[PDB]
Amino acid sequence: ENALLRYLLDK
Amino acid sequence: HKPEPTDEEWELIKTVTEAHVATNAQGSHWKQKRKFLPEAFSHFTKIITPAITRVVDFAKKLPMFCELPCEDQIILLKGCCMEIMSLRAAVRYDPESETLTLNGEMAVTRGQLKNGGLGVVSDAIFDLGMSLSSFNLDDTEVALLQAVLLMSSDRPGLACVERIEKYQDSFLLAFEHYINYRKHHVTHFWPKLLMKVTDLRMIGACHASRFLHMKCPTELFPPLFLEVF
Ligand SMILES: CCOc1nc(C(=O)NCC(=O)O)c(O)c2ccc(Oc3c(C)cc(C(=O)c4cc(F)cc(OC)c4)cc3C)cc12
Repeated sequence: ENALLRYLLDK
Repeated sequence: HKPEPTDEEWELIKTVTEAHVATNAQGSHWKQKRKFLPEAFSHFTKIITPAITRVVDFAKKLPMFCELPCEDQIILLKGCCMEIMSLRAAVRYDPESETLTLNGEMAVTRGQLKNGGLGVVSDAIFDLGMSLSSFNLDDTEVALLQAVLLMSSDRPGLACVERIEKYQDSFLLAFEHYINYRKHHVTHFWPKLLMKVTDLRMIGACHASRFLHMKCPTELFPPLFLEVF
C-alpha cells in the first residue's frame, strides 16, 4: 500500500 | 571551552535549518495570521494532510534522507510525522492566550485539541509547549530536534539501520556543538533537551494508540493520515 506516501516521496 | 560546531557541522546546520524554515507554515506571518477556533474532527481533519505533507517536504530537503531506499523513507516518515507536527505546534505555544498554533493559522486551546479527538495526548503537547518556553529554541534547534526524530534506527522494518544511526549521530554532535555555541542560561541544557526528545517519542506512540481507538469508518480519515497512522 502507501501509494500516496510513495507518490509524494518519488516526485 | 565546550566544543563549538565544526565547518562540516555548520554546513549540516545550514541545510537542516533552511529545510525547516522552507517547510514551516507562515514562518514569519503565523502569529499575525492567527484565527482562534470558535468556543472539531472536521476542522482538524482538513489541516492534518497539509501538516503531514510539510514534514514529507522537510525530509525530502535533507540529502541524507534522499540517499535511503524508498521503503526506509516511508517507515522513517511514518515514525516521526506526529512527533515533528507535535513539536512544531509546541514551539508555537502562546502563554498569554494558552494556545498552540496549527498550520500557522489555527490557534487552539488545551480543551479544543483534547475534545477535538487527541484526548490525553493534547495535555502532553501543551505541557511540552509550556516547558519549551524557558528553553528559547531557535529555528536551528527546532530543525535539528526534527532531524534527530526523523533519523531513528529503532523503527520496525528498517533495512539501513546502521546508515540511519550514523546520520543521527552527525545531527546529535552538530546539535550539541550548536547548544555549546548558543550558551543558553539553563543548567544541564543538553541532558534536558534529550529528555524532550523522549517526550516527543512518547507523544508519537500515543498518537498511534489513540489512532487505533478512533476506529468511525476508515474513509472518514484523510487518506494520507491513514498511511502515516
Ligand atoms: C500537535 C499535534 O499534531 C498536530 N499538529 C498539527 C500541526 O499543524 N502542527 C503544527 C505545524 O505543523 O506547524 C495539526 O494540524 C494537527 C491536526 C490534527 C491532529 O490530530 C488529529 C485530529 C484531532 C483529528 C484527525 C482526523 O482527521 C479524524 C478523522 C476521523 F475520521 C475521525 C477522527 O476521530 C477523532 C479524527 C486527525 C488528526 C491527526 C494533530 C495535529
